[PDB]
Amino acid sequence: VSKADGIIYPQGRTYSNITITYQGLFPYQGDHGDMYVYSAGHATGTTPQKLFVANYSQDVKQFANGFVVRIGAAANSTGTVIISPSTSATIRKIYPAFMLGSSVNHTLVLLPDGCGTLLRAFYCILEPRSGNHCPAGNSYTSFATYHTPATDCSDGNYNRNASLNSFKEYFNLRNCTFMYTYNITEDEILEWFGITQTAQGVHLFSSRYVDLYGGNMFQFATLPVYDTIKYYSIIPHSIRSIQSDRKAWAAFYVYKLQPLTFLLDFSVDGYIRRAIDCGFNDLSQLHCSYESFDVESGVYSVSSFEAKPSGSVVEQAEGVECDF
Amino acid sequence: QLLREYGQFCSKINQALHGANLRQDDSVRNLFASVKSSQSSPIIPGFG
Amino acid sequence: PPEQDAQIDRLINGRLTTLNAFVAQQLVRSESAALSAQLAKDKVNECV
Amino acid sequence: GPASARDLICAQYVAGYKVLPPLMDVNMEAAYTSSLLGSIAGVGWTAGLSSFAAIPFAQSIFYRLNGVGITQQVLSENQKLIANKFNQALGAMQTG
Amino acid sequence: DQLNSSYFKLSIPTNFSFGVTQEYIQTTIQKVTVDCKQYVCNGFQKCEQLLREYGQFCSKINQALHGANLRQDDSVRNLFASVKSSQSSPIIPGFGGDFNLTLLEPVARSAIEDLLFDKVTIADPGYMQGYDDCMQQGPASARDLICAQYVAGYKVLPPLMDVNMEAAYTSSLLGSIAGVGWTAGLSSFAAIPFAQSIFYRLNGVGITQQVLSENQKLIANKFNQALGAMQTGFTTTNEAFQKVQDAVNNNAQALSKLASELSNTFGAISASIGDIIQRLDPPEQDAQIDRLINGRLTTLNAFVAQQLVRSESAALSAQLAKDKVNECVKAQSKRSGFCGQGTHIVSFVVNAPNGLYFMHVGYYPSNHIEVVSAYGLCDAANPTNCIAPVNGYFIKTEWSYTGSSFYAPEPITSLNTKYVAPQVTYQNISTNLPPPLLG
Amino acid sequence: QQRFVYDAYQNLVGYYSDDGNYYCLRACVSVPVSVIYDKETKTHATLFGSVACEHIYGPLQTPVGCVLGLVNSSLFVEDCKLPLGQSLCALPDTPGEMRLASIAFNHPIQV
Repeated sequence: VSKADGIIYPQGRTYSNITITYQGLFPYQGDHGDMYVYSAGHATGTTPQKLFVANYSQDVKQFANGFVVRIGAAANSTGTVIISPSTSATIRKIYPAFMLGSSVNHTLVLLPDGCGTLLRAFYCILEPRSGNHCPAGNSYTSFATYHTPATDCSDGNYNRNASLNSFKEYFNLRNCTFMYTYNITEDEILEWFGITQTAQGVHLFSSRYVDLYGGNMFQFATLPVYDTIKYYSIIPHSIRSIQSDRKAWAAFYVYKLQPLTFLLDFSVDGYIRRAIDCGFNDLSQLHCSYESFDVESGVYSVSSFEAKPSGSVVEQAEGVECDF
Repeated sequence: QLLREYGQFCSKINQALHGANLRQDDSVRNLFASVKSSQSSPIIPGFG
Repeated sequence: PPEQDAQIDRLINGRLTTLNAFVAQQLVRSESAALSAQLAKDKVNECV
Repeated sequence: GPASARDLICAQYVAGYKVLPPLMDVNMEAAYTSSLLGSIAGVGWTAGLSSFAAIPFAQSIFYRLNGVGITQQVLSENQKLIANKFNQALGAMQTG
Repeated sequence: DQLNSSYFKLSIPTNFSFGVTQEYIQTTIQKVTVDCKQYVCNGFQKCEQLLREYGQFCSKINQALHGANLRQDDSVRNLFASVKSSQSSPIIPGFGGDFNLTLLEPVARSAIEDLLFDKVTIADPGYMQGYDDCMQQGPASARDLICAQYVAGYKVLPPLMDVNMEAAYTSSLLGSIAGVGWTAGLSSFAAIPFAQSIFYRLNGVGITQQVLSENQKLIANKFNQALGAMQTGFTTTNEAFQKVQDAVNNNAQALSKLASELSNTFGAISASIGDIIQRLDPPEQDAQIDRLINGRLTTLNAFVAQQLVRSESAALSAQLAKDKVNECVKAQSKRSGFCGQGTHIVSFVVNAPNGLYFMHVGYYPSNHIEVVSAYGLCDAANPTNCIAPVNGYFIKTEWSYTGSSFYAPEPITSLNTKYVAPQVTYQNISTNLPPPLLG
Repeated sequence: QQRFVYDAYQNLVGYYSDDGNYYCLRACVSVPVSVIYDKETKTHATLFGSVACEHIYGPLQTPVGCVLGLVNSSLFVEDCKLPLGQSLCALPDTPGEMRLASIAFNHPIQV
């Protein structure tokens, strides 16, 4: 929170050169969160073969208010490839894929495409396919969207629907309400993506569009989804790199969004360089109450810790018995 | 949420109470320093 | 819930008023005690 | 449970308000009063606090009575009587 | 340890030091007047109609604010009249002779007074053209109180006396300090050197005249060192400097509360009445306006009560300041702890933002030693002839007299002794006899 | 992008125009008014606090503030019926307009 990377900025107004406490959905301070890392698929020589990925799709987490994602955190640092321990390559930033479903009907899917050139967001019913290695089909470990670096990521030809076509092969797309494509400039710099659901519409926030260096996220897209989403499942992505071309891929960290009071530091620019989360610790509560990041040395009383009930007791009187 | 619309009233109440308590501590220290004497005879049984 | 929130607001207003009144009462008592402490210091030097 | 009906101390914990302890412990406060008592016997010898004289409390009382105006000869004749009257006043203070 | 004998143990300092005790007294508060109609109604007719149903609350508020200002003016006038002295010596460069009073001497305000004000952080008053300056300059600082006052319509009134007149009162007091302590009564003022007055004050604490003459240079150097410490005295650790800052902060807090309350919703849909008019139909909007009015009226009543309590405290404190100026600044004080810690020698007064700042020079005993002493000495040959030391203790150096505040044995003389009726405690000496007993 | 800029007080201190030229927003500022009145004269002087006389005999500028229709006697008076504060004094010409004066410090006898 002190770093203030991936800190939501209020859409209603901006604050310049002032410090105030703001109530908004925010990640918990010192929260590791959920870490999902994309890996290269199994390949022999120059030919890509079976996809290799963890069962991110099988894992299901509640969407709740929303979640914020850290992108390219380890990018530009040499690391062992997840698939090959012996092979070591510089980590390359990759874009995360999210599947959100109101029921487990219409399913909101955010899919990175064209090797991160564009991001595609659509609300569509998903039909499982009877073919082998597909969700309806038997003997399938998992369903994973895939792309080929040799053809899809060629500088000459970039396929906008290459991930979408692979997604269509795993899941049929039926009665999609809308299709939206937003172009994101490829970069190895750290990026933050935040998705929130509001009554007017689902809102998408990207740090790169307004404050890539600061990591502050500003809404760039609006989704007209009027159905509440209670469940989100990460989509595993497997990259069909050749054995020689296998490269480490940056892990993405997902942090849940819950309403929190955050002390915020605003520069002349008004971007949030520093922030404090009151909930994590009593010292943070003291900073929030004073509304000052730095306070003079003193002994200060703060809100008392409150005991939380671990059980519920109900007593009611029942009388009389039927007689045989 | 209702308190937030009015303001950070709860935070102000805690700070004000702490300030009065610190003021009382300063008063106690000053009063005791005044009562203390630089040189005093040791108290003994049958004093006076 | 909407009707209940209005009842809760009345409870909050009374409790916040009580806390503000308590803070004001403590501040008045602390000011009186500090003035009385100065009188006690004067009495110790003048008579004791 | 509550020590007394409507016990304020137990009520404080349930409400969450806390009464802070005093800045100085009772033993330190007792030491301050004890040092003051020793100073009283010899503090009033001469003007100024720079010099302290260790003198009997009885001698100091006779000098104070000389200041009010009782003659030294009367003080010497009534020294036992003055002590008895002072002791009677302190006994009344105990039942005060 | 008390001795079970006619002789009594005495602890007396063989060394002396000078220290300055700094005290701040708040004689006045910033006088604040609030325009109730601009503060609550914000130029809205509906607010005025609702206020009228309650009563002329805004009219009552203005009268109370005027009363507080008049009370402050009366208190300031009385305090300054008390500090003023009927006869004073003109201040000259090198005032105080060997003792250095250059910091006390006026530059205008004295250098010590200017430092006290400069170290404290005070928002610029801008009394001549602050409202116009705020618009062109913009807020001087984020949440600037001065700019906020003009937007709200409340104004902070200027002090009854200008800085130059207040400096003149302190300068006259400094001149009167050197010669005021010659004899009892204020009817006659004697023009004497400050150094001569200090030596007489030291004789009063009981130091012997012969010691003062021998240590005249040493006494001046120690006093100068104490004043140098006073120059570096203003620090976060110093309580008096913090009290001056706190008084400025308390006035600032009152202004901040008024500005903060206006932005409070008070249970209304919007803090701004104009936003409510656009957001809701007029009958529903009027109910929201009433919620804002009730909170704003309560804040103004609380602010008037707060100003009245602060004004009452300032007036009582100003009376205390007047007593301190007469007791310590205009005379040496026998009372202990009323002025400086230890034995008070002299006091000086400089102006402070919300009151008067008092610096008291005090005498501090050090290196105490224990010597055998006797209450009185009587001739062995003549029981009736006896002496008792005046502002001193008889000590066995056969017998010598020492000053109460400073150990320095000197031959016993008739001048330092008073004849007294014989007592059993008094020693009987035949081998050696001081001149008052050689009769 | 936010367009509306707010301070810690939450007042609207700044707005971004459609043209893209940012304009600082300051709420219209009221001009403070006070009344200096003498019952015996039955006449009053309009006092403006901290206000330049340009925004307001013509008005007389004083350190306390602009005073409308005020004449400066410039005569030192030890005691003032209606002091304006600072070194200023308003003394009625007795009805003649109250006269701005200088409060006079009483100098002590100099020895």
